Amino acid sequence: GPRFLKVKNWETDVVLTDTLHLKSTLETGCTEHICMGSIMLPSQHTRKPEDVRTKDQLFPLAKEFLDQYYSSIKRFGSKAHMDRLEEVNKEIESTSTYQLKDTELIYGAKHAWRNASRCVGRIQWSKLQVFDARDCTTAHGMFNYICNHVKYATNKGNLRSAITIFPQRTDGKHDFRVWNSQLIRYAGYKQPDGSTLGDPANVQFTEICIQQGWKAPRGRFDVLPLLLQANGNDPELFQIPPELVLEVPIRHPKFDWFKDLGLKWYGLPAVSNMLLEIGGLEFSACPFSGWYMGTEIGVRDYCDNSRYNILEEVAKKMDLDMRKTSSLWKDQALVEINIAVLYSFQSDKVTIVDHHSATESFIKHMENEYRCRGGCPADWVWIVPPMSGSITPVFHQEMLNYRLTPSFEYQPDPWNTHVW
Amino acid sequence: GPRFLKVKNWETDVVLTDTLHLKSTLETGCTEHICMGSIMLPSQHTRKPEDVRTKDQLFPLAKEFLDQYYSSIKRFGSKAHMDRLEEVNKEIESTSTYQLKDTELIYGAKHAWRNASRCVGRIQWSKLQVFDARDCTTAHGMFNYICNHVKYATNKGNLRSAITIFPQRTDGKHDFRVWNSQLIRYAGYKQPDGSTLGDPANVQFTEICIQQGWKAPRGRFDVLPLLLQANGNDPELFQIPPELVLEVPIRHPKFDWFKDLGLKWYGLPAVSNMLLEIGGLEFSACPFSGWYMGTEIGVRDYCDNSRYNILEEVAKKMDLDMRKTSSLWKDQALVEINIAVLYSFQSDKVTIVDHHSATESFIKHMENEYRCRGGCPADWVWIVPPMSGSITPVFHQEMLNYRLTPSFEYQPDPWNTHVW
Ligand code: HEM
Ligand code: HEM
Ligand SMILES: N=C(Nc1ccc(CCNCc2cccc(Cl)c2)cc1)c1cccs1
Ligand SMILES: N=C(Nc1ccc(CCNCc2cccc(Cl)c2)cc1)c1cccs1
Ligand SMILES: C[C@H](O)[C@H](O)[C@H]1CNc2nc(N)[nH]c(=O)c2N1
Ligand SMILES: C[C@H](O)[C@H](O)[C@H]1CNc2nc(N)[nH]c(=O)c2N1
Ligand SMILES: [Zn+2]
Repeated sequence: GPRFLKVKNWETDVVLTDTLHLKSTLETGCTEHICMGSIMLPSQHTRKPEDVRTKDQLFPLAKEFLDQYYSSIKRFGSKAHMDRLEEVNKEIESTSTYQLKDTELIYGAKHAWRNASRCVGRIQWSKLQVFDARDCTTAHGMFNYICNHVKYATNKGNLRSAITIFPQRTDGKHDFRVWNSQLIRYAGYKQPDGSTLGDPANVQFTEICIQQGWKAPRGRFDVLPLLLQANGNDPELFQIPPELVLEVPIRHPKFDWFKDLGLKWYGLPAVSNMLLEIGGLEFSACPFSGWYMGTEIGVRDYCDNSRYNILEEVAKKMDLDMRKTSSLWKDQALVEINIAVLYSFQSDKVTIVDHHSATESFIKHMENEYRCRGGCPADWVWIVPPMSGSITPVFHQEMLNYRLTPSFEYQPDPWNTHVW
Repeated sequence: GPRFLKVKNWETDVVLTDTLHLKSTLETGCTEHICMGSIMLPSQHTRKPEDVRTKDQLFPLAKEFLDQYYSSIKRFGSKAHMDRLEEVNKEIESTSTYQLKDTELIYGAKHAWRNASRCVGRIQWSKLQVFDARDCTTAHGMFNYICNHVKYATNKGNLRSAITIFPQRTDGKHDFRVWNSQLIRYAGYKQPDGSTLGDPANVQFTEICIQQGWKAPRGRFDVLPLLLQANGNDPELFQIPPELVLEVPIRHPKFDWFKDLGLKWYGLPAVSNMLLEIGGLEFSACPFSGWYMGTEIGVRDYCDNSRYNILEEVAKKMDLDMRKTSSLWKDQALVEINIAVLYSFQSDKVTIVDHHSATESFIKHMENEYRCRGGCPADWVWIVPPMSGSITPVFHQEMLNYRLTPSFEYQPDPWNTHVW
């Protein structure tokens, strides 16, 4: 179409028409001569470590959001709409910023998720619990909110999606940041013997903690301490209450020897290093959580070469023919590890979804979004699971990727800027 | 870089600099606001079913190629170069087209493959056998060349890459087309009982053949007849000599019951429906072949829902728990089917490569191409295998995709145009 883009499913031949892309103003990183679809950080809005948006750069963005928000409730042009535009406008003029009402914040958070093109679990987007932490002023206050978020979200295993929003960035005053990449994660330690204990992905953070006084248990699965930063002040260490950290011992439903591998993982995945942008406002500390898709742990966390990298050990115990890759011993061990993960979480009755169920519901979500919103931004490279790709329905689904706002963006690691 | 694009491997942290993209003039389908990286046919050059390039549209393209060809041999600007440019130019003026010398044709074919961004086996690109069939004038002549190609390429199981190039398109005279999607493929028949015998992907072609007199054996693995079109004349049916069609009975190295499934596949993959473009010239009939990557058969050909779709049967025989997707019975059966395929071809000593070995050599190829050519166009969506994606090195490799020429493009199915 000369404006209406079509995406087809090559497995079912269903074709959809996308008009929603016409509302994108942000750049993807691609040009008519080159495609950057497989670049992790095409740095098209990875949040500038620079200053902060100015009054002139903030009102247009603030206005774009309100127009969008009010059109949502079918009140575009209303007095309320125009009244609100004048308030924010006048408010930005005097304070160089503005405050979102509670309703606009909830709408913005849900849509940041709704617009997350790399997220396969968006069918859940409208069911998000928003915790307003904008009145927080210290690291102890942040610790409290986080513990409450973790308890709520965990819900004794029956996981519930949630996000806690700390004060937005200002200019000078300074901002809030959760130095951890995820609320709950395991430490990593580079052994002197060239070995690496724990999660290799968290070695640089583990060092920051240790230097701050953390008493690393020097174990394989040590839950890291929270390193919180409020109002641009130095970060502070806090130990999330163990009773609040739900974990699952990994065992196999057929291989009794699997237990002995000593594998375990935490049940609540919670991202804490991203930035939430709503109406030109930037919320640099907005930890959010949902639940795991089995492959995140079984394929990536456990089998990534630069992660726990457990394929050999498992393969050995299975007495596999690891003399040639053609035996597919890696693939075979990979399937068992993922069967163990699902079986375990399900046994402990901790919420989790397998890549088969997760991808099918995403297709349903896409069809829903095309019907009611005119489209759905999706990043194929990220939506397709790291194992058994073509046996899942998303592999055969063409997807259009574009940037819509509100949204979640990436931001510089706090220790690569924060002074002192 | 303000011109030098960088691709990184997130598993090894190696970063490469791409300058080669600066030589792309063709469009990818993406824009700064939207990415079409997962669209199968972004119709950016899927060969226009229209007329044919004119003299004015042909010389610039012819010139671009020669300049490229002569720069290859480090003779840009030479007398030979300029002499050749004037010949082709003058030749296009009188005949409205031109003829590539043997050397330019071989260089062009190898580079069409070298530039194939969706191909994971390009490390082999410089080792291609080029068969010049430009003197062919009838369907019988095409049949002969094809049989010879198949015999050469097959080489009794020790497969060798090759391509046979029939006469280029002209204007009126008319062109050559191999109506088959691949030289060797199985027929498909829609059963009256809603069933579908054979390969569902080939049902429409099987009908064309049958209507042309083909005596379909109405079996599950019936090698289709060749339907050749020379000089725009109606296509003619030919039966490739069975002794020339190498096939492999699929059996498992542990499950003796696998044999009984009656699975078999042919050893030579040969694409015959694409169009080769060199110097503005279009070779609408240029069948090419190499060898299989295990997953093409085991994952896609056998397990695609719209293909043989054999996951249940296999799963049943394995006595798997197919009551819930969480058991990963599909994944488990998928690994065994692929172990069977590799084991079988290897047993019969027919060339084949597993996704692990194939993807690692592609990484090596990429590193080679960045060193000597300044880059390598790669389509991530296609390069990453349909199973166990993240355990292969290409999954963690960022790839830049752009169109370089010479190249292989798609073209309209011959029966959707050819009259009579
Ligand atoms: C309801 C359950 C949910 C599931 C199963 C789910 C699953 C996923 C998965 C598998 C990924 C890939 C993660 C990776 O590869 O590292 C992902 C990415 C993402 N999810 Fe979801 N998600 C859910 C809820 C949420 C929530 C509550 C939010 C936000 C409010 C969210 C925002 C995102 C974002 C921003 C990404 C992209 C991360 C990036 O770009 O680095 N997800 N999700
Ligand atoms: C030497 C062994 C080779 C291997 C293992 C290999 C493997 C592959 C694989 C796995 C695909 C995916 C096919 C699909 O998903 O349908 C592919 C695509 C492709 N290969 Fe190669 N290849 C090889 C040789 C060749 C040769 C000889 C040529 C041409 C001279 C070639 C040209 C291409 C092209 C054009 C595509 C893209 C197809 C499309 O866009 O639809 N390949 N190759
Ligand atoms: N299923 C989840 N897991 C999850 C989601 C997102 C991420 C973030 C992955 N970020 C990768 C990345 C890519 C590029 C640059 C950077 Cl800094 C980071 C991690 C786990 C959920 C997390 C919160 C809700 S669901
Ligand atoms: N390994 C091979 N297999 C193979 C390569 C390419 C194709 C072509 C796949 N085309 C898919 C497609 C995609 C979009 C539109 C159309 Cl018409 C067709 C098939 C098998 C080789 C074939 C020739 C040499 S290697
Ligand atoms: C290089 C490539 O973009 C990178 O490895 C991507 C591929 N797809 C992914 N998909 C998900 N869900 N998560 C990831 O971290 C990645 N990594
Ligand atoms: C929709 C999506 O682009 C499509 O299913 C692609 C994905 N990757 C692929 N990769 C290869 N090698 N072959 C294919 O046919 C496909 N299909
Ligand atoms: Zn793109």
